[PDB]
Amino acid sequence: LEEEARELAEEAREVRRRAEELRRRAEEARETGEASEEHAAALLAEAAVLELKAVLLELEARRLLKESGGEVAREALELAREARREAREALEAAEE
Amino acid sequence: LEEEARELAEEAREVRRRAEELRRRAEEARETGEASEEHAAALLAEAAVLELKAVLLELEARRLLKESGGEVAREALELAREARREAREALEAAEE
Repeated sequence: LEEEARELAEEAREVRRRAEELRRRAEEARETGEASEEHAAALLAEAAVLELKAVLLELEARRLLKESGGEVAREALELAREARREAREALEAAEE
Repeated sequence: LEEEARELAEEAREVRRRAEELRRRAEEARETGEASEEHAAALLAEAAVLELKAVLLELEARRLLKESGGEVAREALELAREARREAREALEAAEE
């Protein structure tokens, strides 16, 4: 089970960093004012999907914490939550 | 100055993720014995360097917080500490 939590955590690290990248692209986009509707909607789309992946990873970590209850499942839950939060920020930054 | 903290933050996100990639490689290698002495010493060297980079970004964040106790500078210091900590885990894993 600790190996399942390790794959959950590492997958969360991936979606966090990718949300971090998308958020930066969206923040630079609002400050630049580049109203490339294709680019604005593409970032919005990939940020929305990244969030749904983060929510799925989140609830899967909750399930892996119902069972067991170890620190490795606990850390995998925080990393999923952070990824969810970074994705919601990339979301709201893409709306503008 | 708030743009400087954004750059110090984004740089800390890169160092964090790279420490996450290095650490996973070292744990996977410590678990098995596949790591050659070249590779084991290579992961350690880039992790040690990555650690020093994370200490420099941390201290630069402590300076930025000293100059202005802004929330943007605060989160950048948190991200640098996180990168520092992830780098140190990559160090200890590469020792084995």
